[PDB]
Amino acid sequence: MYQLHVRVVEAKELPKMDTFGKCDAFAILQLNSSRNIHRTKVIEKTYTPVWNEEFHIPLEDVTIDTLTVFLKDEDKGSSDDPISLIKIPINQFPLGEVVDKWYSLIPVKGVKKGGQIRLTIHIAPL
Repeated sequence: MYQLHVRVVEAKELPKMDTFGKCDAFAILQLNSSRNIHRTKVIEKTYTPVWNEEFHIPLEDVTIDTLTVFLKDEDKGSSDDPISLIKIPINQFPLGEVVDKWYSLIPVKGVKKGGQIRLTIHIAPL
């Protein structure tokens, strides 16, 4: 069994999600379609949030598992609007190696750009 170490470092080139603001972005990490998800804090009113938050996620299968990274906007009412997401195959990470990379997110319908998110990932024995 293995564990996924994911640092949600920062994002840039986010879309404007507020008429008079910028973006109030947070990230959500989901492995496969697991009920267990992980979430960053919101960074208010910025296009270049830095969270620098590390997460540990138990893995089921280092070859077929997927990490979905969602970017969402903290809106002012009862709900948060989706921004974008990317689905990252875990098989692209060689065991033990640290990979620090930017990822282009795919925007949802009606959002003009998805942004880029920087993640540092390594697979480690439990």
